[PDB]
Amino acid sequence: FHIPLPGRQSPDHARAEAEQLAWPRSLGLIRSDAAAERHLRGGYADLASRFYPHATGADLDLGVDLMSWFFLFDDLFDGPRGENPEDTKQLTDQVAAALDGPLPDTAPPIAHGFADIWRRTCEGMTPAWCARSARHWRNYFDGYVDEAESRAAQYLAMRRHTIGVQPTVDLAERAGRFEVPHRVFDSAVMSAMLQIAVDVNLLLLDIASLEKEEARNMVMIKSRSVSHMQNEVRARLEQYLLLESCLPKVGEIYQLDTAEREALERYRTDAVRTVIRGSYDWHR
Repeated sequence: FHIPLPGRQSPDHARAEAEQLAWPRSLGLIRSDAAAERHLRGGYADLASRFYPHATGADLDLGVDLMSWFFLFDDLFDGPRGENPEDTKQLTDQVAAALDGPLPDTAPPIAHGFADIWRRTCEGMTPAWCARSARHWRNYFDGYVDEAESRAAQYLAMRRHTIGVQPTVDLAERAGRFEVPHRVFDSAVMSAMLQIAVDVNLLLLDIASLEKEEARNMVMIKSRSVSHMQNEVRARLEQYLLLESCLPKVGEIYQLDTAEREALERYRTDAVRTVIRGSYDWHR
């Protein structure tokens, strides 16, 4: 676990953590005190603040919500629904709809909640951005549907969408009220970096929830696996850095001006780094 990236936390996790229950209460994602507790025990506000150490107040609150939503939403597939691609999809589209236009009050609340997050997240960003981010969310959703075919390379290509790392990183951008020059986002390097960002969270998570999952995964596919599992992350991070260093050249290659280059650096540190690192701290 060589993550040469400094741990960070928004100096606002305070409030953020304390007021996290408000949003979900109103949107109706939490209908019971017991539920409230089960949520608080998740430490999602915490998480959000590790991913977005650079955001405070309102901004930070949105990240808390994304994190809260992520888990409330995931639970909806822990029963009979996560075994029927037709049933999950039925829900999937009711939420995904939000991306396109307004949702009928008839929509389930998990959908409404998402709608709210997506409104706030995308507003204030270049049109190109929302679209690109929506692109991601759809991929997120379809992932759950593919994932619903429960009824290495085999695994990653799929877990890479359900894992939800991208929508999270995108949020970093929104939360930090800035956008990486679009042309750089689609570079081979930035991609490989982002790919790594996913795999690592992907891998870590599968080692954290190993117990519960085998009690009913990446490790499976024992003492040997987890070993090189760690190795993999090590090498991945190693390369991540190797890549980071390439950024300057990249910035040249795409003729970035100052502002852009700045943006890039914020993306690098406040969006990518944090998503890889944040996961770790929290996971412990």
